[PDB]
Amino acid sequence: SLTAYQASSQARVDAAMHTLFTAPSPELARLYEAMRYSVMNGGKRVRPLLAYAACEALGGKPEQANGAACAVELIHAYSLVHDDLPAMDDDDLRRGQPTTHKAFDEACAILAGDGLQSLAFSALLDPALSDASAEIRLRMVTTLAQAAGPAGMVGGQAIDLGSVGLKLDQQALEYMHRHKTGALIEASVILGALASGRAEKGELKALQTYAQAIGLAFQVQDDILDPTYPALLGLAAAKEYALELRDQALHALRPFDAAAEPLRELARYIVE
Amino acid sequence: SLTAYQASSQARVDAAMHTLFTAPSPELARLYEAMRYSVMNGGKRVRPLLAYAACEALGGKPEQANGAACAVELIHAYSLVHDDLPAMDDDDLRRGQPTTHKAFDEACAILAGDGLQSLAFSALLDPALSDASAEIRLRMVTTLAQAAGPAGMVGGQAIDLGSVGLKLDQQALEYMHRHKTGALIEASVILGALASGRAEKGELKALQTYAQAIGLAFQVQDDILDPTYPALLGLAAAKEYALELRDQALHALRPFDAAAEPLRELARYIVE
Repeated sequence: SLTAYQASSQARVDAAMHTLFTAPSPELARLYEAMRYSVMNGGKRVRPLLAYAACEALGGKPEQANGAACAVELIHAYSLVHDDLPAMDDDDLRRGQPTTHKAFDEACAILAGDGLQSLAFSALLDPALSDASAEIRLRMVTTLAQAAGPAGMVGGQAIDLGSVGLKLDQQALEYMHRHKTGALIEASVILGALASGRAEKGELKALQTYAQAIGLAFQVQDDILDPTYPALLGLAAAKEYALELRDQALHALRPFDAAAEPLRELARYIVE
Repeated sequence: SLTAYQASSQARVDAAMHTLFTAPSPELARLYEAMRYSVMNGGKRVRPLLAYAACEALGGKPEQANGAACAVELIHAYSLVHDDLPAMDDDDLRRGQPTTHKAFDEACAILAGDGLQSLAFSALLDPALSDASAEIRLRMVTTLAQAAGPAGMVGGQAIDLGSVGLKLDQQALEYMHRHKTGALIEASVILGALASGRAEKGELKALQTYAQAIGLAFQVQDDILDPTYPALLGLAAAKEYALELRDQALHALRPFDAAAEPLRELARYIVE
């Protein structure tokens, strides 16, 4: 069961993010309210969960990864605010409640997303949210900018938009997913690992292998619960593929002890 | 005359940014083209000029500030791409050529701006674009995220939007400008100064005083050439105020030697 670990992760990151959303002046209140609305929506905080779990897998205290956890959630939240816009996916609703541009307006939602990306970087380097060494933290910000930007998440979003009118094979679908969601999932694990201050070369490699497998497993399983994997492979083959990806993620964690159990539970959870 | 220094600054940052805009794959080509279109538009590169000039004022070689210069230009360029959108300012044209959402589409422009912000952070920490120490570079990224985000540039943009229907006095107008454009102008100078590796407490304070004065001077003079400063103060008083702000900027640079001449020339240039 992932229930207890999800609850602890959600509570920890929500409490850490609390301070980030108070406006320094009344003039800025609406902007900060719109950012709060975009993050404090009851979200499951899978990306924070991954950062905390990676940090603990390497012997770190989970709060060591607060900066990592806030950063990846803030990037995730900004991406959704922009994804919802009329020019993008055009959603009036998310999670049954109005999207940010509907509750506020389009301009406010564009700016809320832009400010959330900046806040993600601020959170990464905030001394109240962590304490890693300077060369380690350099790896942190570099990793987040690469994962979030035009060669990672934003790139994936652009590939998705560009895939309208095209007929994608498995390789093309996987490439798009690896960028659109895989990059930030991988950054979540790698940032958490780094936050422990204890992350070696071999451990990080195995955690990368784990992270890429769970990144795809999420997407394959999303399609199963709903170009898709069941269409390209067949439902039976897609179901099989989801289990294979989970097994790949688990196999990557074979070198680790019991402290990596939450990461194992997350992999199992995906296909349950 | 600022002519030679503007030319050298524009050339240096344009050459440094060149590499940042090649897509790692054909699937990402359109996104990278849209980002290139948004930056490589013949821009004057005032923010790069300030970073280079601040770096040289403290004895640094200008290319030491390439990371700073690229970062502030990329943040500036992203802000304009988003400002131009139909939900924001709604401009079909910029500089006489089509805006990014008109040359491409709205979704592509939203993503181009989002990717440019991420690229700004990557450029700051790129080893091919500079070489400062880890505690200095930490000051760099922290500064950029604060200046660009919801308590700086994005905040200013939100205040501007929120000032529709309100009647602003001078204090309110100045507050908005200090955020909307002042924060990034100040970050340009401070980042450049830091890039030298030689920046002391007193020097940075004086450079902050300089940067805030030129930030406002630009706005007051923009209004003169066109809520505005001539409306609030009277044309005569506004003209006077522009000269006062220039004089404040110059006075802040009194401790510095001849190496600060480009910063002095920029202050004089504003009101010429």
